[PDB]
Amino acid sequence: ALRTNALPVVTQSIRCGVVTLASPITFSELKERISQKSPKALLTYTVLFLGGEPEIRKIFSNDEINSIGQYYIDEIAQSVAASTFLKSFVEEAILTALLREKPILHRVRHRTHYAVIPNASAKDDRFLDLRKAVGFKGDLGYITGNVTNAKELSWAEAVSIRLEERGGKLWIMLKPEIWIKPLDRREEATDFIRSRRRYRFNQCSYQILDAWIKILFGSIGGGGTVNISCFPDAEFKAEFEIGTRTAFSLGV
Amino acid sequence: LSQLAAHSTIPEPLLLFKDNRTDTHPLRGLSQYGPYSACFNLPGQVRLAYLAPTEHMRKLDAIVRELQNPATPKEATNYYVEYGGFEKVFKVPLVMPQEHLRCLALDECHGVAANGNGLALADKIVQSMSGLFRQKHAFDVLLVYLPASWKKCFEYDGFDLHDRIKAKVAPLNLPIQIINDTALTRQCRANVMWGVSVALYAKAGGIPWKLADWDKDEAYIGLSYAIKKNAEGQEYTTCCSQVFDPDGTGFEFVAYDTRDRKGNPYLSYQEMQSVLSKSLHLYQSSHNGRMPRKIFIHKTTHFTEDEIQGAFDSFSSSTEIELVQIIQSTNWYGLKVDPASYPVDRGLYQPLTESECLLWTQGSVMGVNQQNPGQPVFKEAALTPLPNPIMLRRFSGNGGWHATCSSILALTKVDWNNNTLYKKLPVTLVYSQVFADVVKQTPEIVNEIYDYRFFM
DNA sequence: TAACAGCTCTAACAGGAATA
RNA sequence: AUUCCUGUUAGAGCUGUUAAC
Ligand SMILES: [Mg+2]
Repeated sequence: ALRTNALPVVTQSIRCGVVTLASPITFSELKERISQKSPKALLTYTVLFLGGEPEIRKIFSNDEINSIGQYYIDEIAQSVAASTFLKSFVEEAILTALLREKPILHRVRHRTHYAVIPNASAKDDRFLDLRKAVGFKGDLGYITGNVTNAKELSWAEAVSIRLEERGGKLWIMLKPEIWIKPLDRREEATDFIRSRRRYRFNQCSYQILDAWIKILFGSIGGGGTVNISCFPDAEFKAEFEIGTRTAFSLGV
Repeated sequence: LSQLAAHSTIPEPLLLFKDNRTDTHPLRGLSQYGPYSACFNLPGQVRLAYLAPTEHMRKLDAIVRELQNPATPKEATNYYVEYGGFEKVFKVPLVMPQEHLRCLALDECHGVAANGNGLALADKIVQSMSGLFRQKHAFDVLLVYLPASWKKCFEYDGFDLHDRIKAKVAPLNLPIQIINDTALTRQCRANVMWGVSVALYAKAGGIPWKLADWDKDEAYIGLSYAIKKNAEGQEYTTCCSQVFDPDGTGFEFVAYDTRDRKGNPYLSYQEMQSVLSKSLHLYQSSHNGRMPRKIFIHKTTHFTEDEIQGAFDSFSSSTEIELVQIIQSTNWYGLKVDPASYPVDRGLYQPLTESECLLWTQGSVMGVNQQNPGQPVFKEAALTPLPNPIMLRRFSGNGGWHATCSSILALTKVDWNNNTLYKKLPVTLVYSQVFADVVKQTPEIVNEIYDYRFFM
């Protein structure tokens, strides 16, 4: 058959928080205030937020806050198809819910999210499957290390996680990659990544994708729709449920 | 909940060779049967002419000798068959040039190359062909060798030596095969010999192979754009490449500019319908005046609604119009499970939505492997371990992905400039992009159409 | 018209050769 | 430029959503 890299997102609607402002706001202003304050919440302007009200109160003073109510995005797929802001917001919410209770590093290259293996926690028990998948001839490989001929460059096994709107469905796209710890120096690991990925053929890539799904969802894709949640200790939280098995099809 | 629609697999497109012999493997079928144009005499012989600096003419002589003599594959022996020489393979002599058909590039070429002025380098190179213009009956293809000393003028911002030369020599109706040090240097000699020999036969006559079981009542249009960076803004050069098997045995593969200026790749109503007015007239002239029964318009980007209106107004209700956008870079990628040793088979397509499909123009091909038959061949194995599908978006779709997928897949195997098994893109888009680069290099090519052999 | 977002493209390089 | 198309680096265009002018 054909196994894709798409995990269904069966969640259809998420509850959000609206903060009404006394003055007009720009998405650029919101995103720069995000960087300045560094809240434990996700914010978009359409002002929608996921997380706790106290963090939003840190971001906006009480003078510029009029009210804080609830938003109901009834059709998540249609809304993210209509709005790129909604697409980005829901993708970030699913990523935060995915990498919450797990040691996995969360990185961003360009505007793609990556779940990266931590160098400190490389030898963990949950990473043994990834070690086996990237190993050679049945031994145990490595999922973090130093680039062979590089002065300071480091590498780890990562998975790019994307949100994809296809028809009326939402998909989590997983692409196994090699994350380079200095982002702007990733070009210096071109040959290293090429040699590492060279023989990751259909079998090895299937094993790697299975290992990454197991890492990201605690379970293999058999009869599973594990429910992840971002900000479980907050008034406005998003609870997504993702099928653990990637999308697949048998031919006719 | 994760089960998508059932996928399908388009069989590997058979290639027509001499006397209607079908083989999926181009080089194997070519060696076994001979070119499709060997039944008749399109080339009675392949006469070459030499244009190279007087120090580098031994290189052209040597590569021509390697074309004459057999060569054994070294790299990619999974796929590449033994090369038996030009005469043996193509059933046509490879006539070495006489002294009058062997012209030296002037020292002004070297001077302007060291000056790093590709604009004058192309002018001087075409001027070196002045003697060959009068002798266009004597030779078929001119062999131009570009020494590495001219590397400074091969490519830089706003210039392309290859496209400029091929643009200057296109109205002169003399085909050219350019040889760099890459062909001389690449370690596998069967690779270079096969590629150069097929190119020389295609542009010294034509049709090394055709497509087996190809409908003659269809036209295939591909619109591809290039970008020319203005000092103030940008300019877009959209070109249209048509393929069709006409009533004549000569497979038709042409390109023509869609055109003053464009600020985006999207044609207007009176631009899209103007280029399609040119397109169906071109089809009609090769079909005794018959209208196409189906039009396949391939685009790199999406069709605007004005473009759809122009497309549907350029053709009568009898003609079935297929507007398809080709998305090369997609997030989806696939694994073959039964996990197979080799990746998803080439030709496998998975419908995503009503208007969206994933076509695997890259993948494992069966029955093409030379060593250990029964083992699939993944052509891009050195590049990637798994094939990346393309995405097909339908802007006028009655239903059924099989027709468009088969069309696109068959359209990946008739690039005679491509030495490998196939292409990830249809030749409509490939040649429209090549001609877009040519037109962006030289604006004064808009009026005429040009066959593939003048720019491949 | 100015940001923002996403999607998808070209342009310009570098780079190695098909299950090891 | 015998080829292939993979990465890297940028950009542009399309759409939107706001703020407008
Ligand atoms: Mg060529």
